[PDB]
Amino acid sequence: MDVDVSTDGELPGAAEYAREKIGRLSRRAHRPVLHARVRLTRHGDPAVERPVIAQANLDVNGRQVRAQVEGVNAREAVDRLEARLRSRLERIAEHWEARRGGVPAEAGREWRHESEPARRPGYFPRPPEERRIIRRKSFSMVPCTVDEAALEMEMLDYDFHLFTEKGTGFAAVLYKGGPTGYRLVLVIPVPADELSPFEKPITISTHPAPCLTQRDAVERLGLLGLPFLFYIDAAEGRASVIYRRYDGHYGLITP
RNA sequence: CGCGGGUAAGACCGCGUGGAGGCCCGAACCCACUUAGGUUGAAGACUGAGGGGAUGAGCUGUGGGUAGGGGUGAAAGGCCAA
RNA sequence: ACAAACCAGUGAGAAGCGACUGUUUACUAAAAACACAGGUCCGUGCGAAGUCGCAAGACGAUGUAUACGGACUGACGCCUGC
RNA sequence: ACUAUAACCAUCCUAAGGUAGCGAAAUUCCUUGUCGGGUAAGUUCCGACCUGCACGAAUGGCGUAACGACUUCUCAACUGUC
RNA sequence: AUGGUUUGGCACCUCGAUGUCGGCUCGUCGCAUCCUGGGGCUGGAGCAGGUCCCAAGGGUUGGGCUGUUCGCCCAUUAAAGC
RNA sequence: CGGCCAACUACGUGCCAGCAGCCGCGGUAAUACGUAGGGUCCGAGCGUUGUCCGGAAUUACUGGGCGUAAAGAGCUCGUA
RNA sequence: GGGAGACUGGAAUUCCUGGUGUAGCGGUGGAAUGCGCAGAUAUCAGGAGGAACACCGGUGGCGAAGGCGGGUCUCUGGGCAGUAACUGACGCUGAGGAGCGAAAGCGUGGGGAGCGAACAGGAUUAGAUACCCUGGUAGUCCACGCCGUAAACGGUGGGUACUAGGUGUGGGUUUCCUUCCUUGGGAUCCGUGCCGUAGCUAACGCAUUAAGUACCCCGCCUGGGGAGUACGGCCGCAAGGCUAAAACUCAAAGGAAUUGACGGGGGCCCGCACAAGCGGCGGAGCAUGUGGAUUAAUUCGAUGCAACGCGAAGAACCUUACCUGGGUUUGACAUGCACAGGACGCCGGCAGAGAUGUCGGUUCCCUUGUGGCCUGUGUGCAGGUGGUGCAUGGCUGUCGUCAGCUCGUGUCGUGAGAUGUUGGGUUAAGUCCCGCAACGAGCGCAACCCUUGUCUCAUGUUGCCAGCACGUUAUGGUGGGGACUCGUGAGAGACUGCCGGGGUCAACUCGGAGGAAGGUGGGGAUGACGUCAAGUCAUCAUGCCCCUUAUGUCCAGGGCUUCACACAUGCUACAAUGGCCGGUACAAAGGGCUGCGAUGCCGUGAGGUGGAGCGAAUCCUUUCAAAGCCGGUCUCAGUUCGGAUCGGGGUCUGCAACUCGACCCCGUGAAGUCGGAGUCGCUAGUAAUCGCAGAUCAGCAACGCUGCGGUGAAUACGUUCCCG
RNA sequence: UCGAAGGUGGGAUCGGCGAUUGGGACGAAGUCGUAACAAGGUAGCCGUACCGGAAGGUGCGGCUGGAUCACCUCC
Repeated sequence: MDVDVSTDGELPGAAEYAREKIGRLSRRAHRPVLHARVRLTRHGDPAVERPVIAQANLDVNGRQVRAQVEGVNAREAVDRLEARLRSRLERIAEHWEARRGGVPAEAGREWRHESEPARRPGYFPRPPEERRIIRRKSFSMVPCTVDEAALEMEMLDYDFHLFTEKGTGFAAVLYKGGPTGYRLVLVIPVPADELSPFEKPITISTHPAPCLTQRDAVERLGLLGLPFLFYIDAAEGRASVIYRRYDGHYGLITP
């Protein structure tokens, strides 16, 4: 490390002492230092109790660390400047050991500015305690085609819709298939040829709607995280679509 | 163990009965620490003064067992007929 | 001169070693050496492990892991690091 | 920040580099180490320093009441040891 | 240049045996003299020394520490000889 | 003779010499240092030191307190 | 869930055994030690063992306190309510004393799944005896005993009586709604919380569960350290516990609350702050400034933003304040008190580097009292870029053109202080609206000013020329003309003015029409209270101190330009989006009298001669430019790039270009191949790039500064990170 | 007989010195670190135990005299 000292007036021996005292702080800086300068001045007025003024500037990897002290002589000023610079460099570290106690920790305990925001679902929580099923629509079970079902979707502003298919005579549910288009799920999977003709670009889910109970359906919805579950009820034997409502209850659509 | 004091009861504290201990002093008995004598000796390991243990891991009597590259050894290369 | 003869503890302070009573080179060494009560580790599930025996057989033990054998250390106190 | 040492740092090597405790000691050659006590005079003794040639934790480390025909130093009495 | 009083060198001397240091007791000899005795010069004023010649008749202490010889110390003494 | 605490200016000096009961004054322009004027309090006296009481309700009987300033025993039973 | 004892239940962790089964598992902010490939992790079945008891489960219950919940049984303590049968003050407190007393720790004997001091490695770090990771001994567990400490806290000793209430919740008795289901409600006793009177307190706060009003008893305190320490004593196996000083030292240590400041606290916002981009710096040569070194001197000031092409808008001499040397002293220059005068003053010669000295010619007008000049003699005095910007004024920077900073009266608090200035919304804004113990006001914001973008009226010279004539190439050049520009006077025009929609029908906001311009149109001038003892005693002034035969003053020469290095700001480049040559088209602004200076002529070219015309809308700076466009050539090379350095020859200014000017000509032809860590500027006529002009100026170090125009981009998803 | 003084002996108690050695107070500027105060960058403190050049670290139990928890849609 190389230091330049720009003294002023009569300060014999201050330059060497300041150089050798400040150059020892290179190991303290955790990043390479560049062009570290020091300046010594003396107050002309004898009325000042601490006439000597010392200033130091270091460029630690682009970060400017500067300090300034007053003293009665060159030696005291240089020593105080060294202590001040050491404290500043300690507060500057920014390496992991010095930035590990401020990084957000745990999952829910403690909150910080950069702590990860809580993931909130669209629905009101309404935990399993008194969740209940307080919405049961049975809008339409008149047979429809894919295009007619899509239009019945669109003006209802509902992502999924349960109807009964024209060609099959079976219950089916359409939903937005994402970027792939739309997706159709039937109680028993059938190919497109048996399905009534359509013009919208859709795809058919190959899996069949399984048979399961109400509590099992709620458990599957909870452990599978889908926006809804389409299934054949075990007791009823017919189609059913459960979705988490906008109040936290489950919306069971039945024929 | 008993009596008394003490306490709610004790703990505990005094006074007695008791006779424990590889306990103390010290004869027989068993050892052998010091010194002097002896050193062609009274004696092929003793004597005179002192000395240690002396109810025990004690001493001793009679009978018996372990045998040589083996015995036995509170361990010294000790003893196993000077 | 009155424990008149014989008989019959010298005492105190400190340090080292070994806790202590004991044992040891019969015949130049009795000690700080051996042993000891206590501690730890290892082996042994039962004619055990170990030992004496070519084998039978025997001790271990007429015992059974709170028992037996081997090794080191040596009361007791504070400990026993890598 | 006088001088001194070095709380501290760097480096090589190892499996690890001796912690507690003690130290001119039954270990220390230099050595009759240096200081204090004891004596008129103390190479022995006691207390301390640590520079441990070459202490050190069950080949145990440091202490310890009681005990010792063990070793060393001092005192009082006592005496033909003188 | 002397000496064989110091450590040495050789190994002629003894392994069918010549005690190895100090201390005690008892000596004898040399002088390269510590005191006493006789002188010289003094950088000897006297005192007292310094130093050097002659001189071996006599004398040349008791203790502390250490096994000590050696050595240091304590009191003396005419001196505390080699 | 800065404020407590009556009584201010000039010169000399400059973190020195020094002052001081406390707070605190000496850093070329000090009403706090030294000297001069001026002033004030006392006056055959004036100040300093030493000791006791008061102010000190600062051992609180008159006349104090204990949540956070010092202060409720860790909690009960019970002898005088 | 008060305590003790005994028996016993399930989930889960660990380990073992046996199947299926592969190549990873585990761990972190990221990894590595570690485990596994000899079969791990995962999954199933079985077995062994230890500890703790999910849900119930809470500011809910019990207990004197510590503390106490898997289930069942046995033994046992306390409390509450009602009846009031019973005894009849037997009550309260309690020095010492005894007992209980979390966790950790100690002793003996067991047990040991998980966790885990100590201890190992792994990781982070400049260093990690730590935080994080992999293992892991005591211990945590049981039995019998020790110790006797805790933030053992409600930091609040025990008993009693009284002093507004409101509302949760636990337990028990009873009256009335009455279904009598129902926290129905009421009354009452005993607990346990929250809010709030009076009252108390320094305040925070307590407030029927007192920290209120009083009575009885006990414990404890007398400033902070030294110190709950030493000595002595008691207890303890030990760790240690209890009782418990002094010397010395400090002038404070403390409790509550207020205003700031700060935070690796939170929330809401801004800014080329970041993000997306474009061009750079840091690498090379040169110009400039600074540090350091050097020197006789390298004059002085300026040290992050906010010093470092700054004071310096012009250092050869002068400047100049520094050095060497030479002179000078009422002085280089002012003004007053005096004595003598007619000269001061000039002009030539000589000596000197010059200052200066000397020589030669010239000599006052008033008016009699003297005045103007200087001489010397003097005497007051001048003169200091000598010190102190921590004594100052004035001037300036900066936070920051950010939106904030205060005051009057009122109100609250003992007081510092608080409200207003906070809250919701909105804005570029403390801008505004709605609320509000506040009502108003001031400096700040905005507006009023300049420029710029459109139009109207006025306006024609030196400015335009559209329609008419003359023109000679040479063109508004010339007569003429207001028509279009332009020049400069007045005015209009943007005001959410209008419409539609959000909006508390409020501020304000989104879109649309119109217009040249739409929402402070674009850019300026303007910088609140103050901060940083910021800068300036060197623009100037100035209190105090200092020099005064000198730190004043005159002159010559030199220095400020020195250079083994370091930092900063810029310029030129490293080339083909280019170099060179030829042709050719478009600006704005500004300057000019002892200055701009043309035509012509002479030089290759700086330049020389010469002087037309101009105090300038006229003449000159050329009619003005360069990038640009067209044509030719070069062909990816240290080159036809780059220009440094050096040799020679000249011009101009200046008394004088050696130290130390610029430019011109010939030759010479270095580094340099797009530049590490890091870092800067910029949101549109902007960055980038090209040229022109001005100040200072005899000449220039100008590549610097201040302006003018030419050509003219990319990107902005959005505030997580950096700075303010 | 009692009896002052004196002699002998073992203890008590109060002080002084003491080689070496422990801690305390203060000292602008020395060396090594960042422990605490803003969540002080690992919340702090109390009792206890172990470890470490040093502040300190960790284990068990306890206390708040510890900071923050945006947004939060149903109603």
